Amino acid sequence: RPDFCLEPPYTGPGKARIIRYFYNAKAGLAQTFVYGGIRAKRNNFKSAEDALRTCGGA
Repeated sequence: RPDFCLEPPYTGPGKARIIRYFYNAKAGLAQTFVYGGIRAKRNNFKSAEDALRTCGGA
């Protein structure tokens, strides 16, 4: 699994409130979180399906 997949979600320093997805490795599912619009970490997807294809595991 890529190393970032186990990291908590990162809103970042931006003031926007955009709904993104992170891989929740303990649930084994994607979850939404609020993203501030800049300086993303890599556990940050535009869709559940992208989160699972990247981080769901072989």
